[PDB]
Amino acid sequence: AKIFSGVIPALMTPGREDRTPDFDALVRKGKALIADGMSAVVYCGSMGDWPLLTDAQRMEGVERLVKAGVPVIVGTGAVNTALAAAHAAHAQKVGAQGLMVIPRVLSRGPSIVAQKAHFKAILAAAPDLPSVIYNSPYYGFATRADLFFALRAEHPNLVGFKEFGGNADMRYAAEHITSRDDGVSLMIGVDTAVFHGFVNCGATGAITGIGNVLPKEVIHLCNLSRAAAAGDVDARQRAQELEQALAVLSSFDEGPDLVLYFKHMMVLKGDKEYTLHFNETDALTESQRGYVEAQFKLFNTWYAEWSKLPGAVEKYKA
Repeated sequence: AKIFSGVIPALMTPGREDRTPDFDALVRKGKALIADGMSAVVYCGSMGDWPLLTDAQRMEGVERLVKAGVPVIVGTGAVNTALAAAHAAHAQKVGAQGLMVIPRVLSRGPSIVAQKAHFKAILAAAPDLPSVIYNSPYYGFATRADLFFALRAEHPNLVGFKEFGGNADMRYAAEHITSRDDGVSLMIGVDTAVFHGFVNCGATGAITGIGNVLPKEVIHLCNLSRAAAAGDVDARQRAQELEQALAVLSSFDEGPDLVLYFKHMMVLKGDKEYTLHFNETDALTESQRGYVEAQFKLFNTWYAEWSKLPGAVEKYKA
């Protein structure tokens, strides 16, 4: 699966001061991220504040990205199945390249029968678009090997598995699902598991949140991890070293305030458009702000010295 190889940021959505999405800025960051070495982008996902945005806003945002010539994977996350399917239908119509299928929420979540039918509806709405199933305990439901291949036998555009639930569930997917010579691939679904996914689970690519902030640094880690997955000794040590230093900033992808945390980093880096949220009350506390700026300063300081190192460090930049 080509659209699912390499490093793939999940774009956040820039609001204006009247807090309606800024699609021009979205297009700008999409272009820039690709220009930095990314393969594609995911929109509109949790990073993109989709529950805070209308389906029409998300569709316009996607169409703008696709028109701009950015490879796009469309997030099908929605309040119900019909609208989830709608995002999938629009995806294929505008000519989007990929489709992330998100489990059913709010109603009948932990019901596998309901999730199966929900999955089929989404996949059938875009039979020509390569698709990847998102799996997270946040949905109170776990897609196992039996369900995945029941779906795939009926929908050949299902060719990817994205895991969030932890190191153990990632191994399971690697063991029972994504390791056949079949085209099916494992994608990294959380920033803190880059090394694990690539070297221990045979992942094909990574969806990154911190990547929006530190693209060259995240790409650097993915290059080393893939090298380590190829048996490179020097890379295996360095990747663990870089993953360790990035762990704290990456760990924000795990918590609830991930959009708040990552939008503030973009502000530090110099992007004014990620200052205001779509809900004004949404803001880090003074403490939370103090914590990121300290850790953001720390990693940049550490990486400034470390990235100069000879060997795999030097060889495996972007």
